[PDB]
Amino acid sequence: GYDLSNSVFSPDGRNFQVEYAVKAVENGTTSIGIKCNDGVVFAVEKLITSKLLVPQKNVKIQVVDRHIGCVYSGLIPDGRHLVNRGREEAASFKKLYKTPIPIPAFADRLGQYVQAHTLYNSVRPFGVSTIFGGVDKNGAHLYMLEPSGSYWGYKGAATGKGRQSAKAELEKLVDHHPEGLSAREAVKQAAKIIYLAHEDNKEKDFELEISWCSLSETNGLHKFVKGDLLQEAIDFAQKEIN
Amino acid sequence: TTIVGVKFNNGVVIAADTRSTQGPIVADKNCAKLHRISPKIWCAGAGTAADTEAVTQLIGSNIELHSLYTSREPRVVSALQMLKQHLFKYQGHIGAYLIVAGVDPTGSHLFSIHAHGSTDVGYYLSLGSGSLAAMAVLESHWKQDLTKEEAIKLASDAIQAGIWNDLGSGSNVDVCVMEIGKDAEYLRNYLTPNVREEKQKSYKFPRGTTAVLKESIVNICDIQEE
Amino acid sequence: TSIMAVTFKDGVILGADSRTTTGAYIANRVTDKLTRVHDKIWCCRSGSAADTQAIADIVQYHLELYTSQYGTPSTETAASVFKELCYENKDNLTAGIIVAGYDDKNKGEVYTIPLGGSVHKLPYAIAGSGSTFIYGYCDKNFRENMSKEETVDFIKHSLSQAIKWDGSSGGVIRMVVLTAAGVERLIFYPDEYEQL
Amino acid sequence: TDRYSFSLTTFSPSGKLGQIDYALTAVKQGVTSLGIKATNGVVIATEKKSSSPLAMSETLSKVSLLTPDIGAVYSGMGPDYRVLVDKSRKVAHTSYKRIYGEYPPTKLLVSEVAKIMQEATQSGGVRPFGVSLLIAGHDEFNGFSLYQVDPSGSYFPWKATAIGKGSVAAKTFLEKRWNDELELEDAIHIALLTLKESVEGEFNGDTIELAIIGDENPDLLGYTGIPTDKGPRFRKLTSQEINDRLEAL
Amino acid sequence: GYDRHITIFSPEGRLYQVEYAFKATNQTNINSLAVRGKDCTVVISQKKVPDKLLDPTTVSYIFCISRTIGMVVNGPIPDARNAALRAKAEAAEFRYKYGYDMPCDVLAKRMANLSQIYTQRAYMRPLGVILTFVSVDEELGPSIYKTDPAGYYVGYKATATGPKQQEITTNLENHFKKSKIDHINEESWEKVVEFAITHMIDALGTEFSKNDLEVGVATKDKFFTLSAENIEERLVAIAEQ
Amino acid sequence: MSLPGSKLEEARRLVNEKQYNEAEQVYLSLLDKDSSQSSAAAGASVDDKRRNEQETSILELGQLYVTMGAKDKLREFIPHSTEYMMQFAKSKTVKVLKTLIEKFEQVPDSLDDQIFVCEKSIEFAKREKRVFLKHSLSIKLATLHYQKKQYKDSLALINDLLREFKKLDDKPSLVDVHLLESKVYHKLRNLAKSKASLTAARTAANSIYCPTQTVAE
Amino acid sequence: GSRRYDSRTTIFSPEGRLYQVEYALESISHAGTAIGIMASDGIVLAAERKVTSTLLEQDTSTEKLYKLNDKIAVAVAGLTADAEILINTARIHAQNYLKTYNEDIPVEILVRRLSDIKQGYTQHGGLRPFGVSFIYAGYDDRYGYQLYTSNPSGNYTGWKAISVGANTSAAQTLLQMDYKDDMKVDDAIELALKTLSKTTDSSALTYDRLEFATIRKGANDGEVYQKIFKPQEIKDILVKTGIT
Repeated sequence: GYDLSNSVFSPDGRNFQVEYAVKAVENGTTSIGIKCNDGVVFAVEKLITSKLLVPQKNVKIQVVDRHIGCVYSGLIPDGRHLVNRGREEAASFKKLYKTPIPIPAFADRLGQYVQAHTLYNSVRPFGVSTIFGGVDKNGAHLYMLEPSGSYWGYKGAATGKGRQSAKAELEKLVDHHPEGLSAREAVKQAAKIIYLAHEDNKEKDFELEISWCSLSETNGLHKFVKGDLLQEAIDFAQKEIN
Repeated sequence: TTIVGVKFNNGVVIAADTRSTQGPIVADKNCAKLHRISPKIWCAGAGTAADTEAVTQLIGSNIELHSLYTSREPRVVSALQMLKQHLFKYQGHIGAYLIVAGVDPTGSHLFSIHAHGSTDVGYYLSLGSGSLAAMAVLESHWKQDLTKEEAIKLASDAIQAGIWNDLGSGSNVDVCVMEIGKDAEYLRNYLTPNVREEKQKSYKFPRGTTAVLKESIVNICDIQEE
Repeated sequence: TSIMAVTFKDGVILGADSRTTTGAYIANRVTDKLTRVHDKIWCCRSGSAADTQAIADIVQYHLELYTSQYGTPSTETAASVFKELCYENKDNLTAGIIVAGYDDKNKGEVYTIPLGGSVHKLPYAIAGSGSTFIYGYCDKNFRENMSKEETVDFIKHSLSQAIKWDGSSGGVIRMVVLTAAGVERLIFYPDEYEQL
Repeated sequence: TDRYSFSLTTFSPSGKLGQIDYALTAVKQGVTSLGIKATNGVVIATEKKSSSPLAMSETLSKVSLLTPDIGAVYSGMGPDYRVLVDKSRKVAHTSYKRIYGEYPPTKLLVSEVAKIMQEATQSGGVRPFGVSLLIAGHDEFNGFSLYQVDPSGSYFPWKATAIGKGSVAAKTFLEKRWNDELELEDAIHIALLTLKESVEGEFNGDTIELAIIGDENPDLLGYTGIPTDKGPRFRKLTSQEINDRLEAL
Repeated sequence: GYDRHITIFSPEGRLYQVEYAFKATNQTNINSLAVRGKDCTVVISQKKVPDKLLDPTTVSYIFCISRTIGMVVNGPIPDARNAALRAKAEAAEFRYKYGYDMPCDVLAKRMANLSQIYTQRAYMRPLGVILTFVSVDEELGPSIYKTDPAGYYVGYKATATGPKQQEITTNLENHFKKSKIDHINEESWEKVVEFAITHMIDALGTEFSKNDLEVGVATKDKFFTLSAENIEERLVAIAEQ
Repeated sequence: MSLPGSKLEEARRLVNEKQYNEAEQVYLSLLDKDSSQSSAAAGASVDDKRRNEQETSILELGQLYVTMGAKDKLREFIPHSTEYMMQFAKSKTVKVLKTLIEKFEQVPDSLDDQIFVCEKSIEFAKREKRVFLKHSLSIKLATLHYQKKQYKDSLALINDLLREFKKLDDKPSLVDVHLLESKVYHKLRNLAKSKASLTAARTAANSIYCPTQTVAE
Repeated sequence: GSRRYDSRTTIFSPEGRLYQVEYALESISHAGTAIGIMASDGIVLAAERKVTSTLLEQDTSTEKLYKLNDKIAVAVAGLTADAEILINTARIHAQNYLKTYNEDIPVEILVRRLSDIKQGYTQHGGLRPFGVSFIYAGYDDRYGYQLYTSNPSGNYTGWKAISVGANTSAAQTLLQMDYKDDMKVDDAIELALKTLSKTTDSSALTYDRLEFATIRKGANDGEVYQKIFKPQEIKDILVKTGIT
C-alpha cells in the first residue's frame, strides 16, 4: 500500500518512494559546495575500499558545458546518466542561441527532467543529489538538486553521510565572513570540512578531490585543482585535524 | 474579381461583386462572394474560387472553436495569423487572394493576404484582377476619417469602376458595413447596375417539337407496401 | 525595399521604408516593417514579405519563452534564432533581416542575416535590394560614435538616395530609436527630405 | 512505455459493467439540472455552486453552447464536463461543418457524442466520464427534441427529466405538472419550481442559471437584413430577468 | 481496496487518489494572498528561509508565465517548476498561432484540462501544486484564477492559499461586504500592497519582514516583482497610516 | 404600446400630485382599454400577434387595483375581474390570478367581500384549469374563514383537501394546510389534534425547501 | 508498476472459457427481450426496451432498431451503449461492399465480420468485449432470407426462430411449440407479440414499450421493404392481436 509505485499518494500528503530516494544519497559520498563571491568551490570525498584503486582516476566530477561544474553523490550509475542528459541540453542551447547555457537555465532544465520520472510507473527515479554551479553574467550561482526535483539558492550546501558535519562548519564560516569570501581562499576551506566530514567515515580512508569555477583565477571556466595548490590544501586540512 | 476594403476611424467596409467567372465563361450571374470565417469576420475572395472557398471553410471551423472557448467576440488577427501559416507551407500553390476585414475591441482592422502568405495592412486595400481600376477612383476621393455613409458610397463606386474596366467584375455590388460595438450590417444588392435588356419575343414551342424516343416512369418517392 | 541600421553613441537607430512591391503594382505603401520581438530589440524586414514575417513570428514565440524562464535575451541571442531558421530554409526562403537592439549588457548592436543564414556583426548594416546602391555612400560618410541628431540625419540621407534610385523603396521613412532615454518613433514625410 | 491499453472498464462477477455504474453514482453526487420539453421550445436550468464566496459565478459556465440552435447542460463532475464539451464541439465541426456544412440535426449530434462516451469504456489508460448531459435542441426536421446522454454511452429522448442528486424526486414532481401541450413561459415556471426543491442553499436568480432553446432571436446572430437566415434559438437569460421569473413561479 | 491507489472510481464515485493531491500543499507552510486592486492585482506570499545556508534571493515561489501574467504557487517545489514549464510553453504557443498573448482565462482552462488528463491515466501522479494566476487583462480587467489538482478552476474576486488560509479568507470576505464591490478602491497600487499586508498580518497573527514576504504586482500590460528593499519601504508605511 | 403606458402614467400623477377624484375617470377608461387588449380589438392594440400586450394588460389592471383606495367602485370592480380572466383564453392565467385575489384580501372590505371573491375563483379553477391552482385557492379561502373567526367553515373545507389529495400528490402545498389546520383546532379549543397535526407540519417541513414565511408560521 | 494493476482479465479459465465472455452473457440477460422469427414471406424483429420510465419518451425512440442497410436491420438485446460502435461499423462494411462490387452485402458476410471484431477483443490488446447480442434480419440472393444470432464471444448460429435478452428459456420453448414453417408475416406478427407478453418485465406489454419492425416481400416485384412502424401503428396492431 502506497509503497508500490510513485503515482500512489498517501492521505498523509506524502510520497514515500520519492522520499526514500533521498536516503540513497544519504549512503553516498560526502560532497560540499561553497558559494563564493567570484565563483564556487566543490569538493568531494572519494572513499578508498582497497589500495588496488588508482586515485584521481574514478571521476565523479564531470564538466557540463565549458563552465558548469557537476559533482554528484548517491547511486553512481544513475548520476552519470543524469549528467549524460545534461550535456545534450548544453549543446542544444548553444546550437539555437549560439551562446553557452546560463547557470540558472541549466538548473531549471534538470529540475524538469527529475520531475518526469516520479510521474510515471514506467520509468524509475534517480538516486543522486547533484551539486553544480558556476559563473555567468548574473553572477556566481550554487545549486543542489534532490532526487525529488527540488532546488534552491544555497549559500553553502552539502550531502552525503557527513552532510551534518559539513553544514555545521559552513554556518560558522558565514560568521567568519558575513560578506562572503574569495574563491581562492575557499579551496583551503573545502578540504577542511571534508576532513571534518570524514569523522563520520572514520572506519574507512579517503582521497580528497577539489574542483573550482572562479572568475578571479580561471577566467570563469570550470577546471580541476591539482599539483602544488592541491597539496597545499591537503597539508592544511591534515594539520588542523591532528 | 474585385474586392475593396476601406478602413476608417469608426469601422470598416468590405464590398464585392457577384459575377462568378470561370475563365472567360461566366459561371454565375449571381453568387455571394462575401464569405464568413466568423459572424463578425467577413472576407471576400478572388483569384481562383475553389481555393478561397476551401480555406475559409477550413479556418472558419478553427476560429469558431476559438470563439466558443473564449465565449466572446473573435479577434480579426487570429484569422489572419492562421491563414498565413497555412498558406506558407504550400508556398502559395493554394491561390487565395483574400481581403480580410473585421472589427474587434482592439479597433478597426483591414488586412490583405496573398497566396504565398504575405500580409499587408492599410487604411485601404484592394485585391483581385480589378484591383487596379478600383485603386484610382478611391485615391482621389479618399480622406482620413470618413463617415460611414460616405464610405459606403466610395466603396460601391470603386467596384463600379471594376465593372467598367475589368472583366471579372460585374453584376451586383454588395456591401457589408462592420462598425465597432454593433452588429455587422449586410447590405445585399446595394447597387444593381445592370439588367438583362428585354428581348423582343418569347421562345415557346408546342410539344414534341423535340422528338422523343421512348419514356419510362421512375419513382423515388419511397418504397412500397404491397 | 531597403533597410538599414546604424549604431551611435547612446544606442542604435533602425531605419526602413514602408513601400512594399510585388511586381509593378505596389501592394501597400504604409505598411511598417519595423517589428517588435522584444521591448528593446526590434528588427527590420526586407525582401519577400511572407518569408520575413513568418520567421519573425517564430522568433517572437521563442523569445517570449526565453524571457519567462531564463531572463531577457541579448541582441546576440536574438540574432541566432533568425539565423538558424534561415539556415534550415536556405534553399527555399530568401529573407533579409537586420536584428538590432539596445542592451545594457552590450550597448547598441547590429547583426545582419543573409538569405542563407549567417550572422555578422557590423557597426552599420544595410540590406535589401535598394540599399546596395547606397552602399558606397554609407561607408564614405560614416562616422563612429555620432550624436543622436547626426544619426537621425544620416539615416534620412541614406534612404533619400535609396528612394532616389529604387522604385521599390518609397513612402515614408520610419525610424525607431533604442536608448536609455526611451524609444522614439520618428517619421519623415517625402517633402521633408526632398528639400534636401 | 505504454502498457496501459487494457480497458479499465470490466464486468462484475454478478453481471453489470461496474465502472459505468460507479460513474453513474458521481451524477448523484453532482448538482441538479433539469430539462422540460415544451411543444414550442425547450428549457434547461441548473444551479451554480462554488467552493468560495469570492468566486465569480459570472465566468462560470454550466450551460454551454454547442451550435446556435443546440444547448447542453450537465449533472456530475465539473472537470469531466469541461473537457467533454470541447470534444462535442470538435466532432460536430469536423464531421458536419467540413463535410455536411450546416448545423447538424439534434438527433445526429446526440448519437455522435455518445460514441465518445463509448470510446472511453474501450481502451486502456482511460476510464469513462462521470456526468450525464441533457442536450436540448431544435432541428427543422424532427422538431423540438430533448435528449439525455448516459455515462454508459447511450441516449434517450425524454418528455421531461432531471439529472443530479435530486433526480428521483424531480421526476415525481414533473409527473403532475406535466401535460402534452405546454407553453414556453409555463415551462420556465415548472422548471425553476422543480429545481427549487433540489437545491438546499438559497435560491436566487443570480445563482441560478437559466437558458431557453425557445424563440429565435435574430440580433444575436451578428447580422440582420436576411430573414430566411436566423440567429440563435438558444438564448441565455440574464440575471435580472431571472429575478422577474422567481416571482412568476 | 485498489481504487484509492490509481485513479478509478469507488462505489461512491469518488477518486481518493486525487483528493490526496490537495493534502500535500500544507507541507511547505507557504501562504499566499491575492487581491484585485483598482488598477492592479497584488499577490503577497510567504518566503521560508530556515537557514543562513540558504540564500534568500533565490527562494522564489513566483514564476512569470507571460509578460503580463504572474503565477504564485503553493505546495511542493518540484511540481511547481513542472507546472510552470507546461504553462509557459502553452502561453508562447497561443501567441504564435493566434497573434496575441494568451488570455489568463484561457490559460487557467488549459491547465485544468491537463490536470484532468493526469488523473485520467492510471499510472500518472496528479501535480499536487495549487496554482494562482494573477493578471490585469484588457478584456477581463483585473483577474485572479486559481487552478487546482483535480482540474477544476473558477474565477476569483480574491483568494488565499496555505494551511492557514481560512483565517485569511474570513478577513477578505468581510472587507468586501463593507465595501460592496469586488475590488479594493484606492488609487496608488502601492497602498493596495500596504493594505494586503495588513490583512495578512491579522490573519496569520505574525508580522512579516522583507525576507518573509515576496511581492508580485501586475499593472496594465505588465508584471514585475518587488525587491526586498521595496518591501521594507512598505513596512514603514504601515506606520504612516 | 404607447397608449396603455401613457394612460397608466396619467392616472398615477393625478393621484399623488393633483387630486384623487380626477384619477377616477382615467381608471374607468383604463379598465375598458384593458378589455380591448384582452379581446384583441386591433391585434391587442399592437397589431397582429398579441405580442407584448398579452402580459401587460392584466398586469397593469392589478397595478391599478392595489394602488389605490377602498372604494365601493373597487369592491364592484373585482366580481367581474374574474370574467376578464377567462376572456383571454390563454394558459398564463394561473400565475396572475393568485395575486389578483390577494390584492383584494389586503384592502379592508369586511366579512363577506373577500371570501365571495375567492370562492368564485375556485369555480373557474375546476372548469378546465390546473389541479395545482384549485388547491392554492382553497388554501386561500381556508385562511379567510379563520380570519373572520369561523372555525366550522374552515375545518370542513380543509378536510376534503388533505384526505383525498394523496392520489394527486407531489406538492409542497400540504405543509401549508397542516399548519393552518393546527390553528383552526386551537381556536375550537381542542389541543389534542392541534398538537398531532403540528408535529406533522414540522416533520413535513423538516425537508429543506421551505420559505421564510413558512417557518415563521 | 503496470503489471501491478492488472490481474489478467482476458485469459482462458481452466475450462477453456473466457472470464469476460461468461460474465457478458449474464449482463445481456439483464437487458430486455428481443425476438426474431422468420416467415416464408419475411422476417419479424420485435424488441422490448430495457428502460421504461416516468416520462421517458418512447414514441420516437429508435434505440433498439437500426437499419444497417436497406435490406438488413437488427434488433438489439444487451447494452444499447455497447451496441452503438458495432452498429456503425456494420453500416460502413455494408456500404463498402456496395461501393466496390455494385451489389448489396450478403447477410453471412456482414455478421461474420462483426463476430470477428468481438473475437479480436479477447485475442489482442487486453480489451474487453462488448456485452451485446444481436438478432439479424437480412435478405440476400443466395440463401434468401437469413436469420442469425450472435453472442459476445464472436460466433454465429442460424435459427428459424430465436430469442435473446431477458427470459430466453421461457420464450424459446413457447416458440418451438407454436411455430410452423408455413407461417406468414401475419401469423408471425401475432406470434411474436404473444411471446413477448410472457416475458414482459412489467405486468403488461404496452404499445410504447414495443418496438416492432418487419421486412416484407409483399412490396412489388419481390423487393423487400423494411418498415419500422409508427407508434400509432404499433398501438394499432397490438389491439388487433388482443393483448390490450
